[PDB]
Amino acid sequence: APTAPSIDMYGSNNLQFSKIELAMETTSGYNDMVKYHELAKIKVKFNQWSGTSGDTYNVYFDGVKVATGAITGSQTTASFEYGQGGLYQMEIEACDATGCSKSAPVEITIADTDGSHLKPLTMNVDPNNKSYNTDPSIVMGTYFVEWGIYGRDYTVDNMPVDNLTHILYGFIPICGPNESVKSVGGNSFNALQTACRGVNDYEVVIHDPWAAYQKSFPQAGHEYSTPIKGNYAMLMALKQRNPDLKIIPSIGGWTLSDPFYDFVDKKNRDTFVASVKKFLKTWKFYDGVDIDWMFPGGGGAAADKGDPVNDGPAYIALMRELRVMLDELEAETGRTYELTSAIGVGYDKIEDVDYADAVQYMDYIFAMTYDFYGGWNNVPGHQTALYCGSFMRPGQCDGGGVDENGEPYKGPAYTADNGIQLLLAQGVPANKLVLGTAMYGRGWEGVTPDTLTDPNDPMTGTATGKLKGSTAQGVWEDGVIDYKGIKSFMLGANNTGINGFEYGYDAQAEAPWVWNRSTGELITFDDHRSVLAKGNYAKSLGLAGLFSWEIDADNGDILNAMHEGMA
Ligand SMILES: CC(=O)N[C@@H]1[C@@H](O)[C@H](O[C@@H]2O[C@H](CO)[C@@H](O[C@@H]3O[C@H](CO)[C@@H](O[C@@H]4O[C@H](CO)[C@@H](O[C@@H]5O[C@H](CO)[C@@H](O[C@@H]6O[C@H](CO)[C@@H](O)[C@H](O)[C@H]6NC(C)=O)[C@H](O)[C@H]5NC(C)=O)[C@H](O)[C@H]4NC(C)=O)[C@H](O)[C@H]3NC(C)=O)[C@H](O)[C@H]2NC(C)=O)[C@@H](CO)O[C@H]1O
Repeated sequence: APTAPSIDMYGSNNLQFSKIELAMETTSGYNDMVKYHELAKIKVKFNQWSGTSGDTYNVYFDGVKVATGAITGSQTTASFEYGQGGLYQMEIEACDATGCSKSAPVEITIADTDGSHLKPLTMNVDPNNKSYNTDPSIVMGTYFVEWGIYGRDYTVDNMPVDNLTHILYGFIPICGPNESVKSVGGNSFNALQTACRGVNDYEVVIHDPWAAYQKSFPQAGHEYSTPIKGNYAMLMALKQRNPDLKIIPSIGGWTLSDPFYDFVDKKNRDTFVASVKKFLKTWKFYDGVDIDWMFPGGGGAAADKGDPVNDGPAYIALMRELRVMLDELEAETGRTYELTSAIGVGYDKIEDVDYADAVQYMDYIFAMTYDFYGGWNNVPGHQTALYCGSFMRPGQCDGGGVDENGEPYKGPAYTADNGIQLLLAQGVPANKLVLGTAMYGRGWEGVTPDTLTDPNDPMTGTATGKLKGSTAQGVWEDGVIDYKGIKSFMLGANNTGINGFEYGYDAQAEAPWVWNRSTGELITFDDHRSVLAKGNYAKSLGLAGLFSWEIDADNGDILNAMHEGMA
């Protein structure tokens, strides 16, 4: 019977260990900042200053032996490796020929990126978000944006998680050609160059490591010694609260799509696919991958890129190859991984891909049924309408008609139904299509009554420019405004219209607007009525469900209407 081991807390790093090393006080290349280990190196020191020390020690985690070795004096260091994250009751046992003596149990922490070491996240959700009993098989998705923690002041704990099945995290960049990033400003290109130092072209990185894993959030109990912080640690804690929730990294987006055009070369796809596998092993809270390429065939941020012959086949091959890779992860982990993509729904984007071929490898297509009209020009229209609006010309809807100059339309009008129908026409199953809802408006100014051909329809007018305003009103970029801003500053309590704005609805299109006759300010968006129509439409067609961009811009009204529409 030797003296029972006494744990040296200071010599054992306060029993805090981690499978991941993350730089917290510096910024450099991704591979320099992030180091993942399949096995955590555990080092525990114990003391036996009185009595006999014995010959042998045994280390137990919840009664199960994880280590053993020799005792050669009053003080002993137990060094071993362990690969499962979590919290364990550790006891250390000292043995000789006459018996064994155990230490009192103490908790050891082994951090991993599945959040297994973390307590479920405490939520701080706007109570305007209601509770629903929506069928869990129905997709209810949204995008959470990395940069939303700054000016937008929208954090992971703000998300109405119980009203979501899928959280898509925007955006993960790909190292390589990224000239489109420069349009963002705010030093975004430089930040990407820094992340990509020591990273091969066509491999993924984290754009903003401060937001991702460095920033200390007090609502998540982050402190100096916390091995993982930022959005990622909060998403890990969220997975602990909501284990059935799917959190998926979205690769690309409008400004980060440039590298995709080089996927015509399989070697570049190979590099990318391998990088994603590494990324999903490193960040275990993620449940698959979302590919947001805008767009195969061109028409995206980079005017000089797009290959209508080869992009579609590359996209299909990418999905096939990603699915093979995800199958490997499934075999290695016993988990189920999802493969998704957000796609343009303009006829001229859909036609460049055989989605029937692509979708056989995929769980969901997030149909981006918004941005049909906007401040990029001075032509008003419904940005996210289900159907063709009253403002449209004879035969414009189907595309068989003629425009103002007598020129034929080149394809069906930009509407949600036109896009969905085109996808179904390719042979895409309805139950893999997710319909897009807008949590923001697009807007113009100078659409004054004198510009209108139909005096009661501002969609028949002409603009002088983009909607302007302050970030207080949800205008983060000219021509774009948060739904919650529209509600607070244009709609008011009961859609009455405030501050010079009147409310209108196109029952043919299923699309709302607000219009200020004096300023000519006009905003197209989704509201309770239009979202109800989208939900009713989705269940009628047997679609997979609904998704939205972006949750920080909602006040609860849009996601509520999403659930009520699917009820
Ligand atoms: C039918 C048809 O074909 N119509 C065409 C139409 O499609 C075209 O318009 C484009 O449509 C597509 C959809 O098909 C849009 O792309 C998708 O939809 C959403 C919403 O539109 C996209 O969301 C944008 O995402 C970008 C990133 O890609 C966001 O950019 C961010 O901007 C903010 C500033 O607001 C930056 O914040 C700064 O961040 C730094 C830190 O980095 C911080 O320090 C600063 O404080 C902070 N500043 C501020 C002011 O907050 C941020 O860095 C940056 N992020 C990045 C990574 O670049 C942008 O805000 C989002 N816009 C809106 C609106 O929310 C999304 O990319 C994409 N979704 C998916 C799922 O992929 C596309 O946006 C749209 N383009 C345009 C130009 O509007 C049009 C025009 O070509 O043609 C029609 O024919």
